[PDB]
Amino acid sequence: DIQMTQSPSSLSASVGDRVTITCRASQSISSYLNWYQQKPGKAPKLLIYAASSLQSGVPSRFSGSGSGTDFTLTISSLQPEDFATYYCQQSYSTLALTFGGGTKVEIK
Amino acid sequence: VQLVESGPGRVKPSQTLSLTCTVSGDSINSGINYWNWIRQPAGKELEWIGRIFTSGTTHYNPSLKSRVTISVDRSKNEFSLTLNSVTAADTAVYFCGRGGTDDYVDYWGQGTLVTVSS
Amino acid sequence: TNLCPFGEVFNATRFASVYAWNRKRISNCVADYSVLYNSASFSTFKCYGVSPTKLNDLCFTNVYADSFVIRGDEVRQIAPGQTGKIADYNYKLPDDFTGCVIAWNSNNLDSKVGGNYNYRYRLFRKSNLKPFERDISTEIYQAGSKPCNGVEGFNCYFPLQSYGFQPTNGVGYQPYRVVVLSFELLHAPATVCG
Amino acid sequence: DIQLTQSPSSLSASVGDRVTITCQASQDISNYLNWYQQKPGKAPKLLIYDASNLETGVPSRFSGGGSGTDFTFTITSLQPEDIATYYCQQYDNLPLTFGGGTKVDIK
Amino acid sequence: AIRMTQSPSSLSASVGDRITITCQASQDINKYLNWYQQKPGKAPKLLIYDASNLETGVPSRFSGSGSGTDFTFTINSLQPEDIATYYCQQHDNIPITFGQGTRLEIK
Amino acid sequence: AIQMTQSPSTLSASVGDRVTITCRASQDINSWLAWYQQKPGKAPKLLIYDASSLHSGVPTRFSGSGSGTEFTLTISSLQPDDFASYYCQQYKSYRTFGRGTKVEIK
Amino acid sequence: VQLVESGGGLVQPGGSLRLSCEVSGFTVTVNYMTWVRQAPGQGLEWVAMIYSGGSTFYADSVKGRFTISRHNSKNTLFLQMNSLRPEDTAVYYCARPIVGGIAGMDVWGLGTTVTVSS
Amino acid sequence: EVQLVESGGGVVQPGRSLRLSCAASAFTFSSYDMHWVRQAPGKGLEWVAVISYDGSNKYYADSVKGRFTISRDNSKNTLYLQMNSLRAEDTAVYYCAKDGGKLWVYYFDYWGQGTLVTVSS
Amino acid sequence: QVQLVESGGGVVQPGRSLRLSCAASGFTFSTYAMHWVRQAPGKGLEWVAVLSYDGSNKYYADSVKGRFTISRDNSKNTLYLQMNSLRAEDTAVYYCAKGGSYAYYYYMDVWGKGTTVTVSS
Repeated sequence: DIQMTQSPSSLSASVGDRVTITCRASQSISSYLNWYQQKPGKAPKLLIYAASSLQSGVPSRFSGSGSGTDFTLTISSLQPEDFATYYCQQSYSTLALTFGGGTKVEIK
Repeated sequence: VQLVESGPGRVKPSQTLSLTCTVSGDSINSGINYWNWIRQPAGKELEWIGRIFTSGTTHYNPSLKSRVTISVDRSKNEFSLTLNSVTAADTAVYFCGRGGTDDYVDYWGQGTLVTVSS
Repeated sequence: TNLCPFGEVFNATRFASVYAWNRKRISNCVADYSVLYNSASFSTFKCYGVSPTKLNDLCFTNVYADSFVIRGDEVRQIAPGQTGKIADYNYKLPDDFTGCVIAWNSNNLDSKVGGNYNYRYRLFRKSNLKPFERDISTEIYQAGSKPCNGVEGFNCYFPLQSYGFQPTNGVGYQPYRVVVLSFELLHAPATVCG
Repeated sequence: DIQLTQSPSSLSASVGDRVTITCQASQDISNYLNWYQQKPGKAPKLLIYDASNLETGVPSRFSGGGSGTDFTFTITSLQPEDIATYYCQQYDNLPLTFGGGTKVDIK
Repeated sequence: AIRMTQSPSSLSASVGDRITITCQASQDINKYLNWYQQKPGKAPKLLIYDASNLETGVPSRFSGSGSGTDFTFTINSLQPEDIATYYCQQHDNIPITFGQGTRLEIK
Repeated sequence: AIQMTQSPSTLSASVGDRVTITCRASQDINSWLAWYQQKPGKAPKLLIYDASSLHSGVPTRFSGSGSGTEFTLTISSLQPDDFASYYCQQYKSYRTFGRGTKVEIK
Repeated sequence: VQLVESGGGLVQPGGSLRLSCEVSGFTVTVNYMTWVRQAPGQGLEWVAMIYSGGSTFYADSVKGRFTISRHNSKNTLFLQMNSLRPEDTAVYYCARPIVGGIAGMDVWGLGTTVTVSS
Repeated sequence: EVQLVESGGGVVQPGRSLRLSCAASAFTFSSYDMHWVRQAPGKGLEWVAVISYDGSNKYYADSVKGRFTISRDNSKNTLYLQMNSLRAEDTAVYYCAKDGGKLWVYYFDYWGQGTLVTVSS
Repeated sequence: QVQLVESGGGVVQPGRSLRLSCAASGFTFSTYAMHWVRQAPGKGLEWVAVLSYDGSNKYYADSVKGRFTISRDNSKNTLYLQMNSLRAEDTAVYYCAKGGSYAYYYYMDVWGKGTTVTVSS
């Protein structure tokens, strides 16, 4: 399969900070990366699809970029409702969808 | 591909029958070719003796595995068959042929008659 | 538009060797995409870049079916970004491959009691294949300074090695028939709609 | 190199007749044969690919067949716009060699 | 990884006796097992390849057999120059793994 | 080994008739069958391989059908050039030939 | 053929050492080449492998730290070792392994001793 | 507005059978592919299976292939997942997710709250 | 719309050199192989050369091998043929054909219009 590795595995930031999360694939996955957000005890919510397109209903502060094996999720201004776990998933191998390890954003 | 059979046609029993197939028009040490020896007794059906690949690997009919040795002289661009412990039942017409697969033979030689008698 | 000849590709009695893999071009026909995966015989179905459930609603310009036979343990090498002997010297898929790889166990057909030597793979090569490149030359491989002169000796090897296929081999050493469907959609009008 | 021999090198038939060309290869090329039609002054136009399949927009009268070394190309109903030179090409291995050509005329 | 279990780790005997070394693969490795000989302080030397084929120049008294998971390495007539360490190695499945090893001593 | 039983032993036919020759394998051979034609005193000529594929240069009047343990060589319109011996060879395990079928003039 | 290992010795833990393997009798750039280590008192252990085309494979215990490469100008095999550990103290051999069951192909070097200790 | 509600979970002995259901509303259920995705307790997400809009094609992950069965009923707008011969690794929270459909590749956009399946005895 | 336009043909004295440039449009030129083919006046079609997607592997015909050089510029989306030591037999019409996917030299799906090269004094 294609292994997805997220950096950092955990980070601490306050409200108003700019947060960047890096996702790396074992092999090239073109531009088929999805970013999901999950709160503790809740269901995951799609934030980014195709590594650049913003899902409807998602705040505009979330952005995604990258290609090949390196992708980046950026939150320009962190807010109290943005503290959750962010997952990256590759859709290149459509029949072998794999998620990343997760990146738990915490409060400093 | 042209294949020509040569060899003594009056071999004696319990001796070693040797036949040589000269190949012209195509190389024996290049490409994917399966050089086959096939024999036919008079009034009987065909019998596949064996094959050799261009890498030297040989394959034999299990009934004749212990008595058949097929070699290739790449200097002369020929391949030869040696059948030892020959009895009276080995008198037959021997053909050599080329085959692109290990399945069938699509080119054949004129064939040479080999008689075994004392 | 008639039906695409997927049945000929998948139900062909004889499959090519991995070094001389067959390729068939498919265009100007109606494709039974969702009907290809109806049997349970496929032991490996992996799509890259296209969803197999979205093929019936997609129009392509060309569909290229590359068919061959490999070992079971080598089926994992038919994928983008793989390395090994099959991926480097026999059949290479590009990193941005858009298609589907379908492999199934053919121990009944491609495996004979005495050994099936019809299937061969390139064991030696000075460099790795570029994507979708076929190398069929049988030139003797020169591993030393002395030229081989078309004869195998010391530091001179025949580049093609055969899978001795027997019905007693383990599933990792049993023959597997592999068909790779590559979907090409250029600016030209599409003619292989579902 | 692979040698392609066409037969006949030139033939003439009445409109509506069945025109048949044959292409023989010096070695097995599976089904890797293209049939091209070239009118004087214009670039070759690919009519048949894979020795049996028709290119997009090719009229159904043109047909191909054969596998291995012998291949056949057929025009079932000759038309005034089918007067051209017909070539067979192999693409089993480099170099990609064409046929000798076949000039078609009207009786 | 494929774990090779070579037994026994020591089968000290006298000159002229028969030697039997058994190697077991965790998975199926078909026939791709190599038996190597190493003198104390010397580089290993290939004795048997593909579990039944003698190498070039190796004395015929060495032999091998078996396919699948279990393999056997036999010395028909033990000799003073055969006192070394014998390993079994599967080479067609990355990672390549050697056996435990068998120390042949003199009794 | 695999034994191929070919029938009929001798077949009488006229020019233009439809000839059918059957071959039966002792065990399952899938579609790995070949058909050869041989003239008296000449080398055999390959007609069919894979039990259905026509050899290049063979006239189209020859057809091969069947699979498993039953195979058939059929000549739609017989011709004088087709009066010879026909052999079926399996290659499921090594290569074994059938005893052949002779087509004579009636 | 002659394979000569060099560049070993003693190194502090965490250091980097470059083992060289000079080769005579065959071209390094077009051959399969393996590095195999043996710990003092222990058995053999495969470390690294490089194919004819340049594909490299490493053991799990050494992946990400060892790197096998080739040099055509000097016809030398190279093994770069970074982040060395006490368990890496061993004798390393460069070998041309037998590929495809071709007899007469296998040849090992003399071996170089690497001691990782403080 | 998309509503997905999972049900049918609980404690199941190893090797037994459990059928999970997912009711869908506020969208055209018969026009989108539907995925089942599980998350182990304290671990990350894991895609399980996918079914097509007409139910003709069903695909499964390697760990669940030949062991699970995903089906759908467009008349009732329901998605069913039958799990047979459950192992200890299958204890997780299962979510039914809707496929976005805007790309040639799968990607989930709306998830249900999920139901817990505990493989223990 | 795939288009291949040749240019650079003209009258060139024997023994000189010429450069033919084929501009590609309507497709990703940087990923496809390319062929040069030629036809002599009144004769059949002769294949000249082929080039891979990255330009690393080049193949020629015996009649031109060691005499012509085929190259490409993916940034400019062009395919160049340099003809040195021109003989009278090189007078012909040259077409550039689109090749296979990446390193498939066995396809000529799209041909160009061709340019005329007349080698005479």
